[PDB]
Amino acid sequence: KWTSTAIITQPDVGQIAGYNNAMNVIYGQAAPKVSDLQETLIGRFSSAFSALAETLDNQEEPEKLTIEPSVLPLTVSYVGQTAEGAQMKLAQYIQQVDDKVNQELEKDLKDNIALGRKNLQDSLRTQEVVAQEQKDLRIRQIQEALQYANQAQVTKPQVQQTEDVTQDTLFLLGSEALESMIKHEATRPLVFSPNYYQTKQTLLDIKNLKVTADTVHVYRYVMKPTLPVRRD
Amino acid sequence: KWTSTAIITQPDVGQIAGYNNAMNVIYGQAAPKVSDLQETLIGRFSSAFSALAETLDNQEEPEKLTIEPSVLPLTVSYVGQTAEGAQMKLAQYIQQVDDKVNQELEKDLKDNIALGRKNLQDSLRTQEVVAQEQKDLRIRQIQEALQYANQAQVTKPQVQQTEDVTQDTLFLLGSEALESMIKHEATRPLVFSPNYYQTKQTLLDIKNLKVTADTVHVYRYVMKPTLPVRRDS
Amino acid sequence: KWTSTAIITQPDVGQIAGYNNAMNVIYGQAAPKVSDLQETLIGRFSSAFSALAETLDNQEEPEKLTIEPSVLPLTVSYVGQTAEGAQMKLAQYIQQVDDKVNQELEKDLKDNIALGRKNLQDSLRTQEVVAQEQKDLRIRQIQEALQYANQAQVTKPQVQQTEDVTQDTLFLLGSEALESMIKHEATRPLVFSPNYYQTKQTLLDIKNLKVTADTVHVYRYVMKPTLPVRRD
Amino acid sequence: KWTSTAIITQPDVGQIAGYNNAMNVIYGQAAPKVSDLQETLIGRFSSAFSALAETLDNQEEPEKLTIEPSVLPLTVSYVGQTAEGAQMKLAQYIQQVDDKVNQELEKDLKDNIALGRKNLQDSLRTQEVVAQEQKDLRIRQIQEALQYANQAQVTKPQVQQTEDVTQDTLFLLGSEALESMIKHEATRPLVFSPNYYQTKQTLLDIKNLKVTADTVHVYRYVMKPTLPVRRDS
Amino acid sequence: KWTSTAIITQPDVGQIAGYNNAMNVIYGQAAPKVSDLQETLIGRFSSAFSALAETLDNQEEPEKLTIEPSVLPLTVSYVGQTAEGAQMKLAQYIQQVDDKVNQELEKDLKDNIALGRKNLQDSLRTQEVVAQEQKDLRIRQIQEALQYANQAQVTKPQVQQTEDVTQDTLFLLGSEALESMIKHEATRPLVFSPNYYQTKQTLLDIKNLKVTADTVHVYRYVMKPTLPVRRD
Amino acid sequence: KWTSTAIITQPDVGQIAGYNNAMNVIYGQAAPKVSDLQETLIGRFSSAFSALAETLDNQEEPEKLTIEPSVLPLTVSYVGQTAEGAQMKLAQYIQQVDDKVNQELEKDLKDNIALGRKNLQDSLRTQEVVAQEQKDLRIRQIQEALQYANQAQVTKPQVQQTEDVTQDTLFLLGSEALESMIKHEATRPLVFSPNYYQTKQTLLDIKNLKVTADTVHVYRYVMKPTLPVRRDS
Amino acid sequence: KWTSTAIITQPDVGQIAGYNNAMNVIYGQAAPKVSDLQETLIGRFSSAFSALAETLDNQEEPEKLTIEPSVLPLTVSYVGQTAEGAQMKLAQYIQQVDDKVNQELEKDLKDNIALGRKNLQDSLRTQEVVAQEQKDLRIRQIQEALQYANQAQVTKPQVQQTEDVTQDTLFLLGSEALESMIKHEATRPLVFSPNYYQTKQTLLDIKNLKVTADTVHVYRYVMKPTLPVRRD
Amino acid sequence: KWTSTAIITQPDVGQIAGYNNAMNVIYGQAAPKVSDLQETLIGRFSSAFSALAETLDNQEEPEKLTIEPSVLPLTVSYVGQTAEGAQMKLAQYIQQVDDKVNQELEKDLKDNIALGRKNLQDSLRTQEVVAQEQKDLRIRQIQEALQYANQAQVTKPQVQQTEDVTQDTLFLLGSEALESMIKHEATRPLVFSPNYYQTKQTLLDIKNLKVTADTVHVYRYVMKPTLPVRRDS
Repeated sequence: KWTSTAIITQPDVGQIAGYNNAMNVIYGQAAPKVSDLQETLIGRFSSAFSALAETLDNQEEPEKLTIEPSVLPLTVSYVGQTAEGAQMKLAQYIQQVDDKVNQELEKDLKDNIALGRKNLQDSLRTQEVVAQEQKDLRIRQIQEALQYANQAQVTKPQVQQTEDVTQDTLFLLGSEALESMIKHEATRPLVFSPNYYQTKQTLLDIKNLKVTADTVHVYRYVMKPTLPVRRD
Repeated sequence: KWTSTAIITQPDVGQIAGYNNAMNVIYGQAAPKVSDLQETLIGRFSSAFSALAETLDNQEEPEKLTIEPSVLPLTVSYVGQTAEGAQMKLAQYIQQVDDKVNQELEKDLKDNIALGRKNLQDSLRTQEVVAQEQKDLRIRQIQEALQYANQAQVTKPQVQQTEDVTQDTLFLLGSEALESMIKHEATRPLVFSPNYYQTKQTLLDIKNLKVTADTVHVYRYVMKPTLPVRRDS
Repeated sequence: KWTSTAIITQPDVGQIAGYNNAMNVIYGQAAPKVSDLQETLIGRFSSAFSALAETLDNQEEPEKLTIEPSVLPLTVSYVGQTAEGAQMKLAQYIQQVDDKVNQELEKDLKDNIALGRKNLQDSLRTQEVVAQEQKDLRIRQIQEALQYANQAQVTKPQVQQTEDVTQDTLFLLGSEALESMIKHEATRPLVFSPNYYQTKQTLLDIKNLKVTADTVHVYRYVMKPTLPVRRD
Repeated sequence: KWTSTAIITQPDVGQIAGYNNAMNVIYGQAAPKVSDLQETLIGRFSSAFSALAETLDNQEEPEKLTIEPSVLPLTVSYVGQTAEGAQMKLAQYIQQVDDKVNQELEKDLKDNIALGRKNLQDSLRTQEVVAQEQKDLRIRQIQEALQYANQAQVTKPQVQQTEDVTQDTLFLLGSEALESMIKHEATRPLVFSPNYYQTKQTLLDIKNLKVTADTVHVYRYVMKPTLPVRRDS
Repeated sequence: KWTSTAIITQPDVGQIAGYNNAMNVIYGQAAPKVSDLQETLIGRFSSAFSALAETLDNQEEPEKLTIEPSVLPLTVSYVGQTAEGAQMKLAQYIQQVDDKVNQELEKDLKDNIALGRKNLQDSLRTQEVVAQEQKDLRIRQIQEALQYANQAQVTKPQVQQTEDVTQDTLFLLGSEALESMIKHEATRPLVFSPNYYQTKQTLLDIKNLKVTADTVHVYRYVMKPTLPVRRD
Repeated sequence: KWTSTAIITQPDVGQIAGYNNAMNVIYGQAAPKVSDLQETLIGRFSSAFSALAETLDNQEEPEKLTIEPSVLPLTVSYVGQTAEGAQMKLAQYIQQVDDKVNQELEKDLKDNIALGRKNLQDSLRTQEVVAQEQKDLRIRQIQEALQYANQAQVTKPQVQQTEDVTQDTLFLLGSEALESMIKHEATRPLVFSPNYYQTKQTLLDIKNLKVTADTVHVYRYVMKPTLPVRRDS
Repeated sequence: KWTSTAIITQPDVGQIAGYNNAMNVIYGQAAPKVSDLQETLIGRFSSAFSALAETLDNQEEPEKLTIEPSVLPLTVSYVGQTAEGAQMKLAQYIQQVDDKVNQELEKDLKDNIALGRKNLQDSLRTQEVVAQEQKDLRIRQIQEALQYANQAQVTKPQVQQTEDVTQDTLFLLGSEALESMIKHEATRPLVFSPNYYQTKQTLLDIKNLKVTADTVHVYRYVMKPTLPVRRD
Repeated sequence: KWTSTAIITQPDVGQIAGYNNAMNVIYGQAAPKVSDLQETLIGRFSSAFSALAETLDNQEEPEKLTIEPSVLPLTVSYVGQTAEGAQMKLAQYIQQVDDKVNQELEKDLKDNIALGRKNLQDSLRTQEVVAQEQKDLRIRQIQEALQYANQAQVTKPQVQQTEDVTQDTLFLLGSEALESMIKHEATRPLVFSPNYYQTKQTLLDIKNLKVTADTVHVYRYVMKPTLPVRRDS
């Protein structure tokens, strides 16, 4: 005959900043908005908590632990034999559910990150295969221009303006430069796209993410466990 | 006699990162949002499980197996003959369902991959057919410009400004170069668009997809099956 | 007194990939999202199934076939005289409804494709009429520039830079080249737009679509027909 | 005495591909989505059918004809004097309604086509009126540049860079060319925008529309009319 | 004791094409979609019809005219003394309500058009005031360049490339051409924007709109008035 | 004794074309959609009318005046002492309300116009303040380029390509021209953006707005007040 | 036994123009649409009014003041001892609530403005720090080009075309001009972006906002206080 | 004995201008809309207050403190022993809650600021790592062009057109310049994108954020606590 009671709610954004941020480095636009994130944390603690209460009943001698909307804050309650009491125990549990929910979120996050990392590396790899194809096409275009250059007898550059050169205009660079570009084909750097660099960027941000105990939080107190005055 | 319980919910986003990715490599923006994916996953377990509860009843000696919303998470249960027995058999049935649905999802994914790959490879040859028509036409404009270059007796290049030429300014390359471009038409490479490379990209990522027993998950435990301390009723 | 029972649901995306894809080659952006596609298949089998059950009642001696939400999977049931039994028969029917629904979807699809094909060819044709008009305008512009060229006595090109030429600048190409462009008017290729090539692209994809038995599926088992132990 | 039944639903997307296309050639993005089109189609049959049930009652000797949601598909029915008779007459009434509504839709489509074509052809002449004003103004800028070219005594072209000229750089073409451009103003072609060609395109496709008995469909059978084995009540 | 009955619904799109089109020439993007247009026509006839029925009751001897959803087609009904009868009369009324609703829609439309026309003309006028300001700024810029030209002693054009000239680059045209542009300031055409030409376009389309009896329609028959067999 | 009735609804889109336009000249995309405008209009009559029904009751000898949804259109009514009397007085009250609300809307519109005009004129001077800062800076870059042109002894223009210059290429105009541009800085015109002209445009159209008794309307008759043939009860 | 009654509603847009406008100068796109603004004013007066009525009850002798939807106009009512009476008093109160609601809105607005002003000034300041970094990068690029210029022995400009110069092309300006640009580094104006000028623009509009009694309004009469004829 | 009342609602937009701004400096478009912010603010007071009502009851001698929707505004109340006493204590409790929640919001904001700042600074070094790779590659293209320039014996610049060069036209700068660009590669500055400057911008504004007792507010009074004239019941 001694109930201790506390009131909990969604974690604050500052307390979740780093998680939200990590969810952004990994998912970019896809990452959840922060409010949905919060609603998902508390809601996950709630679930683990009821389950604990069910685990609590299934004992040689059952203990009584409650969870239900404060009306949307939530209200939890433990029934004790002494005043403080139902406290300590309640406190001891909030902390427990907190811990099992964290450990699990952190492990999931880290799994997330490693898979991202691995998918990013692969994106980089396949993107290079494409860029490599583009260079190869370029060398072919140059090989063709060399034929137009020789036949038009253009050996030295005829073009007095920078800009892009295209298949029909490469010959203006003249046979001497075009031969050099073919001879040195192997050492022509690949040209990588903006999307390629984004991939790298993200891969750098991902590798940087550090998961610690301060990373995620699941709930915040609006009232810590109470020491009840009037038993039952 | 004895009832075991467990509580169960959608798989975590880390648990299905691979599945999620695969759907994206294949579907692009059309891929499902990941929360929809989780929900679809558990619902597909939750249905197979109700379908198991059924078979266990269409039994010489029925067995009682139940699935229902905890409070959405699910509270699941089994009636055993002993404590351990209820615990064990629920665990076995949950893993039996888990297993069945996994093998369905993996098989259905690899099928999806195989078909994507085919549609992609076809997309490429159809695109090359167009790239080829564009090259063909380009050859045609050149042959014409050759005519204007002859009639104006422009033999050598009369421009000093790189910047792709057009049907009307091609003759400025002069008739020697243009003659050459027509002689070696057969060896002139097709120009492909960014879309053509998007396709090649997607095919390479489709091919690189590797489906394993980790790719897909269908549930997570809130509470593993309990060994109840007390018999029933 | 012997009921056999099975549980069915929407076909999986992999089993429908080729259909969805064909719906995309034909409709492009307009094609249904895949989920709506699935919800439409099962729902079409359901309808044919009830109808079968109605057909089943209308007999000298009626047979009993049921269809109703499993709660959204669906549940079907046949009443037999023997155990296996109501099975076989049930099985024999699922397969039947499956077949009538396929045959019909495939025929519709193929009709779809042929009409597309025919509308695409027509799009190509009319687009050429426009492109042809554009070329004709071009030749007129050239005919005019020839007058400005003759009168300004510009016979050889005055322009030392590639780029586009416009009506007011064509004369810079000089009367000799402009006369050539008029003389060879008939053999001036038409310039086709990006939209024109898209039309071709699609027409190529359409012609490629192959409809086979693996193309569409209407449902998937979550429980195949049961052999009932306890008659009624 | 005897009741025939049939179940009926919206036409398939392949069955109305032509109708759908027509609406697009005419309406563009404004065209209806195709699923909305199917639903509109059956609903227009389903209404004409209830309107038939009515007339059949306002009869010296009423006839009972019914339409109602199957379970949306529709379950339809007729009360005959014999088995075959109920089957036959339901079939006839369904085809009578089918027919009526078809002839309405085709007539309404051709009317739509005819009007589009008119609005398009008008759109073209109004656009040409503007194209003409733009040419007129262009002629005006040229006449002015002629003045600057005279006063600066630029007779021949002083530029080597193609790239459309402007009010302020036109004089660089020199006074001979500009004099010529003003002398042959009457024969200078209008420049038309892409929008002007979009219009021409749409008109050609409007004209190419060919309405036949295949273009439109209003229903599909789930179940053809039944010859009931058993009399009523 | 003789009721005649008919069933009406929204007018078809082909029958409303010209109205919808006019609503587009006047309102452009703002014009209602066609379906909302239809729902608005029928609904307007409905209203005038009930009102007529109310007008019908208010007589030395009242007549009975009904309007109510057929279940969304609508159903109307007249009560006669003879068979055909309640027809004719019913028919005579449908036609009446039709007429009062048309006459009113057509008058509104024409009012619409004239105001548009007048607002368009005004748009053209004020847009010219702006364009006129732009030209005036241009002449000032030229007046300034003339000073830089004189002082740098640039009398003949120094620029060998078409393109735009800006305030800092006009002097390259040389003092002789710049003086000419100032001397002929008054006859320098205004440069009008794309938006200006759109205004004209619309004003041309508006002036073209012709309102006739075929322009709008309010309803279509799904069943014309019936001649009742079994009085009451 | 006697009751007159009339049915009434939102004004037509042609009736308020002017009001609609005004809201657009003032508000742009923010203007209300026109169907919302109609609904707002009648609702503002419909409220003023219920407020009249009230005063007519707070009367030494009350009068009964009612407003209610017809079946949304409105069915309105008045209880007279004679037939004509009910008809007349309802008509008068409807026109009295019409009048009141009109004078409110017109006054509120002109107030809106007056304020727009002020905000616009202010927007212009604030923008000119920025245009001026941009010119000032431009003058600054020129003075600097003058330095590079002196130190490199570029006196005359060394470019042949029109195409606005930049801080780094300005010296290419040469020191004579740049010296001149700094000497006549005071007389160099500001360059204004398209936004600055959008503003000027909007102000000219705001000014050109002319509010009259035609601009706004608040209702349309489905049915004018009736002279009832029969007395009450 | 004498009730006086009035009917109020949302203020008109013209009466709120200046407020709405100020909310736009401060919030730009974020500012509320005008309708939501109106719904918020009236609704704020309503609240202050009920509260007044509650304040009215809490007296040695209570007065009775009502507020409730007219059905969405609102209806207020005061109970008097004489006819005019409950008027005056009612009138005296409407005016009071009006005043307390204004004074508060105006003070909030002005607070708003001053904070904006201060955040804008800060935006300008930090944006300059960035622009300053950009200039510094520019000077470095020039310092490098000077090395390429000296070594290629390019002392006088080699480029005969305006346009942008980049790191690889600055040397074409020649060592003499590049040395000048370094020597005069300190007096090189910063280049400010369009966003920078927007900030200034807004800061100019903000400073201009003038809050007066005509700025905000909270309600409009649809019926001013009545002088009741038939006491209770 | 005695009951005090007060009515309370969300803070004004001017009262939280600073908080609002802070969320924007940190969150961009992701920041919450300001009306959502107000509502979140009062709700967080309104909850802490119900949590106070609780503690005041878990008391040796309970105290009655209530919160409920006024009619959304809130009507709040306290039961005192005297008039003044109820007024005073309600005021104290409202300020006690106000205080608690303020210190939570400020602490949570500064935490947010601190973390932003860290993520930003990291974003910068990761970006520099890429900028560096782009420079590295640029150096690579130059070394190659040096080869083409040697083999074609282009020693001095052969172009007169500013306009960034590319892998294929770099040799036109000639081998002396290119040799120089490779010799001083170590001292060549990285080019940073606009995104890199957006980041720097955001960091400077994050740093400039100054949290004080004015930044955040959680409620506004419609009606301050009343000294009731009359005792209870």
